[PDB]
Amino acid sequence: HMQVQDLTGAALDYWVATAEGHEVPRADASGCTSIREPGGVPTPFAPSSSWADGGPIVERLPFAGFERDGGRGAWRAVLHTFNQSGPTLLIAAMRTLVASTFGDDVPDLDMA
Amino acid sequence: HMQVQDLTGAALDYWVATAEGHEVPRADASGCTSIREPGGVPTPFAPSSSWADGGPIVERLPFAGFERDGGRGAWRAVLHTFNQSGPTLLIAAMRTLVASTFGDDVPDLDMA
Repeated sequence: HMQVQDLTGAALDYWVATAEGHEVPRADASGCTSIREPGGVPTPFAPSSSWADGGPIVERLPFAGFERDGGRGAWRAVLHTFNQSGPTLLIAAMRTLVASTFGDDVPDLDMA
Repeated sequence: HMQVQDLTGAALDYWVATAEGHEVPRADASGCTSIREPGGVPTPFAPSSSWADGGPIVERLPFAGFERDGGRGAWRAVLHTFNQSGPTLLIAAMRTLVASTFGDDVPDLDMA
């Protein structure tokens, strides 16, 4: 198993694709790819680092709050109330998402 | 004058370009454009609606918090502590930014 709090990069992206019901998600050293839209094609998916991907999730999912004391350092996301932290807003958000879907731990398949 | 709380779209984008020290910012019905990087060219800038533009600002500026009660409805951003609300996370963030730079009101130049 893998501690969600320690999850990052394409591995975290992969688990967000999974929690989001994406088809054929996979992850590589180069990045995570998935099929978001049924009858689609594999497209890059980096919600933990690309605002274009993580942004819309943050607005859509029931996130209720984000906080970074003194406007500096780590962020801590809250959802509807299931919670986790990270160095970035996206990372904290994504880990919180994954955690509320799969808990503190996540299976360790090879993602390719 | 224009109430910042009522500021939206390319008008809000324009005032974010301004608060951010962008060169030759302007706004049109089609969008806001600016020169972010000295010795640059006019590029679209929609931090209030595009995650790619607003995202990095949110992470960089000293935002200390965001909250949307019950993970639904309006958002309220907090900075370092200068505060305003909006229907989206980006809008709330951007208005908060503009407000701490220029206050509750903003001049009304034609933006082109």
